[PDB]
Amino acid sequence: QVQLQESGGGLVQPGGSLRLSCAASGFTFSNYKMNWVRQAPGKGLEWVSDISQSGASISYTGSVKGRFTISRDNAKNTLYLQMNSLKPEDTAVYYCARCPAPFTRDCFDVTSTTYAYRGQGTQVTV
Amino acid sequence: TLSAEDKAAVERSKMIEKQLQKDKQVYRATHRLLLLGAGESGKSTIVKQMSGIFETKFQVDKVNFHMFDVGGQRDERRKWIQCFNDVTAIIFVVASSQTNRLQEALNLFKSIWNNRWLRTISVILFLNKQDLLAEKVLAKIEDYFPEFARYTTPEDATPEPGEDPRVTRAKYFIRDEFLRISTASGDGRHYCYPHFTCAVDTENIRRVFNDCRDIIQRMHLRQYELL
Amino acid sequence: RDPLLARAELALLSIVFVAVALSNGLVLAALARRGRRGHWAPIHVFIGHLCLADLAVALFQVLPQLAWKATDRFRGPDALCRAVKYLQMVGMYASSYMILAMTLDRHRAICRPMLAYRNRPVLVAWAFSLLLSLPQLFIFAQRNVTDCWACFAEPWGRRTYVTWIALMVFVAPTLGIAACQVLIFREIHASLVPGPSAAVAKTVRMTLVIVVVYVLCWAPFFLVQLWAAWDPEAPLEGAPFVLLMLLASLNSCTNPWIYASFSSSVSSELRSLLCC
Amino acid sequence: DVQLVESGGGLVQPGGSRKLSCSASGFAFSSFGMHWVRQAPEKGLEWVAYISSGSGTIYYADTVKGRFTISRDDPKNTLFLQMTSLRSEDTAMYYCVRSIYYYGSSPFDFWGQGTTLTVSSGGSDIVMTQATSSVPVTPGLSVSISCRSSKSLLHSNGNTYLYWFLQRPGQSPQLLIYRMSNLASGVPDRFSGSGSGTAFTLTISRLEAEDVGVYYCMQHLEYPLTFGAGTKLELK
Amino acid sequence: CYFQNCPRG
Amino acid sequence: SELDQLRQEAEQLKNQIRDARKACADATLSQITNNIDPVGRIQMRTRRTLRGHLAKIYAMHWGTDSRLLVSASQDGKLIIWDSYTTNKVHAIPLRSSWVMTCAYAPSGNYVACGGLDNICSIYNLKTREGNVRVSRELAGHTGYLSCCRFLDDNQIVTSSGDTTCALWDIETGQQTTTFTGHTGDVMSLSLAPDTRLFVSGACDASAKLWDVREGMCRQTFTGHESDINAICFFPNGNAFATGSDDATCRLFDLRADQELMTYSHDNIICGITSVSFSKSGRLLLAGYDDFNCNVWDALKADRAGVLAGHDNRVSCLGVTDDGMAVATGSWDSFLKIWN
Amino acid sequence: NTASIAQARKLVEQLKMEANIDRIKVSKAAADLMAYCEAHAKEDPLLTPVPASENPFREK
Repeated sequence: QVQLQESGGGLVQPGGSLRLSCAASGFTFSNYKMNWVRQAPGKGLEWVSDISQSGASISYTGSVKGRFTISRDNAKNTLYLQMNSLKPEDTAVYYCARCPAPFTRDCFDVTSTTYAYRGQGTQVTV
Repeated sequence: TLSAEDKAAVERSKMIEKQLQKDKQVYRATHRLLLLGAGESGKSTIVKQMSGIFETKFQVDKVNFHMFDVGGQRDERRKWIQCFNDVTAIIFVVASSQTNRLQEALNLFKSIWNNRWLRTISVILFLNKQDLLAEKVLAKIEDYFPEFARYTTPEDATPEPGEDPRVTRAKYFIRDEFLRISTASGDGRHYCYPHFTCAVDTENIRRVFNDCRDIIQRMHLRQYELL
Repeated sequence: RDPLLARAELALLSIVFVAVALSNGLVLAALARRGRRGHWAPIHVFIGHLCLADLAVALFQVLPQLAWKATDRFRGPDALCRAVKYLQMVGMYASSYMILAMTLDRHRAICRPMLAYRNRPVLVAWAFSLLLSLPQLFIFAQRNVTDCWACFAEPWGRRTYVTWIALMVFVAPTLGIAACQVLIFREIHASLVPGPSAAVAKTVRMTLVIVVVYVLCWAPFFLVQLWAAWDPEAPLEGAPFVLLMLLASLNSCTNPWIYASFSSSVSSELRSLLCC
Repeated sequence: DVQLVESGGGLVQPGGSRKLSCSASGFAFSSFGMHWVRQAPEKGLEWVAYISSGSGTIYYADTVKGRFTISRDDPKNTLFLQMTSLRSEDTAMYYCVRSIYYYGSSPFDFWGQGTTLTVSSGGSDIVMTQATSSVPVTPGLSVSISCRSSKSLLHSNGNTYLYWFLQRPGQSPQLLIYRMSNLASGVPDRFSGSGSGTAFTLTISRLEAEDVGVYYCMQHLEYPLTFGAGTKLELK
Repeated sequence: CYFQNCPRG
Repeated sequence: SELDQLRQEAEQLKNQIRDARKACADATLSQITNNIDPVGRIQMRTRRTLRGHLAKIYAMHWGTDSRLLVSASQDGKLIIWDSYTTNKVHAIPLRSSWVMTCAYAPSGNYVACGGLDNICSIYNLKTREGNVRVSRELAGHTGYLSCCRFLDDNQIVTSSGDTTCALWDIETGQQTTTFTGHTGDVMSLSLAPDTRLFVSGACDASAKLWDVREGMCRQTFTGHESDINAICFFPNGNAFATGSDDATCRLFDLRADQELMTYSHDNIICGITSVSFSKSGRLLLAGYDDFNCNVWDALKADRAGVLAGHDNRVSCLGVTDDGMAVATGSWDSFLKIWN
Repeated sequence: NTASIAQARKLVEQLKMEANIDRIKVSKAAADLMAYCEAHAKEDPLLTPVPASENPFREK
């Protein structure tokens, strides 16, 4: 059973720092490409970052480039997001989304309204 | 050998094959195009200037084109997009201006470019709403794109009279943004043809025809083994 | 009547016959294997048709000459003279016109890609070969012992028919091939520089090989044919000319190798059957 | 509804000529083969000619070979029969029959109404034998009809090519059984076909007044197609 | 010798 | 805040269901079948090749007589073949060329097809006019049709891309029952031998068991890691096999309500597009994206053969009712019949 | 949130309904499958190839 559990996050003063964790289970972690997705209040789902199977290729959206670092640890099946130097417009609910298919270096429907393989979300307020 | 009824059945089969040949002659002589874009693209204007599926037909120089617009499905594309693996080209329309609409368009383009079943389809790119971009910028993309500040207008850029350098810099910045991921894994297998269009534009069809002509040479150069 | 010269020329005819037959047979077999295992590209249709016409050239041209020069005379009826002469001219036409049809197809596919979207040429070429060979029947008059020896119609029959044949099967096809090839090269060069917003080497090495091989293969035969007929007091009825008057189908053994080597699908299919 | 109407008959002198036309309306005419079958004044059926779909195959009987010509004109849905050098043996009423052939089809399913043609007085074929000619019967019980062939009709592929027809008094023949065991569409299930090789049997159960007429057996193994003499049922 | 009398050498 | 307590109820229910499933399992299927003899090498070779389609082929279905089959292709045609003689019996043009499925009625009188137009069309094959006409068009789905199966001449079950399955009444053209509960695109379904139940596989890596009468979901099966593209019952109707995009096939059970065996190999990294059993259920056939079709020993998970004869991906396959042959469709527009 | 709580409730009674069935032992089901596979072994043309005499696809 594909099941993603997300931890961390909360209320932090502007300019602070946070660290997010997403424990994965029920699938071979190292074969898939993982993403991070957030959803601000009164707004649609938007894409934040991603990382390849090993960690060689990393991409970022423009508005957070230089302040967010994404990393994965294949040993214990965990995905990380180190958010520091926050801003008021960063408050949203954050999800970790797995790309639908293994051994594939693109993935389609991660930022969809009802996607099967993304987590439940954690709330971040600033 | 055979009975009489068997001979009649074979005759019926041959008649059916004749009809199938007559249909194949028509099928091979038309070009199928998949029209695709974001919600606010403005593809209605583009299609006007030229249920489950909306179809449009046109011809130029007595060459027939089919253009399909799939807009009766959900927002998940990874399953029904595989049907269009044999179209000649994919027409991609983006609204070049709330949430970051440009980034989702870029992500969709990246996903289309690298799909295992669409790794051979060329893409025709239309950057629409240049008037919107001009009026908006002459008065926020640098926030949505920090790397925009350290950008220089290309030397081979062809500006249009009465157009501010700010606007053309933004235009070619977006075009380079698309071309960067266009050429990252091209391998000569397929290419991308970018264009600039506006709300008032009547010759987009000619551009599509020329790009399809180019695509048809590279497949015949590779079909007849010259390249 | 020289027995040694007859033996040597019989050996030469047998060698060329076996070579062309085996080459075309193996190439056609590989083509059939490729075709039955999927779709056959339009290049395959034309290379197979060229191989078939070449095999027809072999069977209907080299064999009758082989038997005639073996017997040293013809023992058959007079009509057979006309039919054999006709059936050994038709192949001489068909091979060259298959080559021309292939080149025209390539030029159409490259320089006008949409014109194919807005088997006739091969059938038209076979037809032109059959129609062009018709004057042969009138020319081969009654045998007066050997088959239609010393046969003619008019004083200019042995000075204008030969040159017209030389033109129509040697000069026009090579000019057409050269023109189409240089047009293809020019269109590739024009389209290469702009890019989307290499093959030139293969095109050049194809044009050079094709043109030089065609000219080299066709040159000595028609040269001696002109010297023997256009020039009176023909210089040699001796051993040198006996071999050269009988190598008309020299290129019949060289073009299938060329069009299998330049192509990659057919070359791979043939090399797959190398170890079998 | 399916409707085959035909005309062109009348009176004619020996050695003359005449054309017969069959007008088809109500079905896809171009997908059907077409047959001509004629009815002697007080005899059984007889096969005459056949033209396939697309006019790619034509057959004739020996009696009329060389004198009769059959043709069809698909665009206006009409079938033609051209007759030359009429004799006294051609006085008959001619039928227009449709037929379609594919795996599982039912040939010889619809028949025309017939046109009367009257002419003023001046070896390896399969023989189908219906020994009995008349059977007196009352409604209620079961009846059996026997037909026999000179040659075995069982083909190698497993099909047996034998057909049964019924002709009520004053009407056209109607298909009953095709290939020894298959009931035609819109036919009561109290009929049944059986047999093996060269002996054949058709059975009627719970006979009523509606089953009074003449029954013919036909073979479709080889051309020409040959009928039987026909067996009549009399109502007590 | 295919279109003219072959020199009978 | 009731979301949290409902969420806790859901997770504790999942925990107790997992506990029951683990309690019900002690011995693996392979451990039990460790003693039966293998099936040896299975060498099957092409016997017929049906040419005539113009573009790729999505669907294929056998008749109940094991002789006639129907195939659908993206050019807009629907051809019915005679497999014994490679004769084309019918050729049906379609209004929309984006067809994704086809079915052939058990009685033999109708065929059905559908696709991106969200419409399931029923065609009549035994008209008195001699041609093939459209009898009914079924509308009401809001996504592409992915599969359809007949129950009789009057009832049909369809699965669409709107995450729902529906039961239709062909006479009145109305949905009598709607099945809901999936969260992704429903990609395929299979009917039980007794036609009382059926299973569906969706794009949420889960399979569900439905009851036709009450429109209720009996069991939910998990274990896959990606989208499910194919499904088929075991012959006796107490098990089924699924093929997914994680390059694995799996065998489930209806009475033990869990996984039984996995059919995977290390050098296989492409998805599965179709599965099917043999008449006795000893052999499991699967079509892959690497252009091959593996044959698996269903009771031992050992591969037993390969059917390598296609040029593009294999999109559909099926086994006759008498088990005499297997047919495979492909994206190169050819069908092959193996035996 | 009304839609969210509604679907959560529906999932809740769905798990109520699914978690009340009776499951049989796995070894029993494995034995049943094995018995069915061995019982119908003879009537499987693909498992045991038939002689070419009665093979409908024998001509080519």
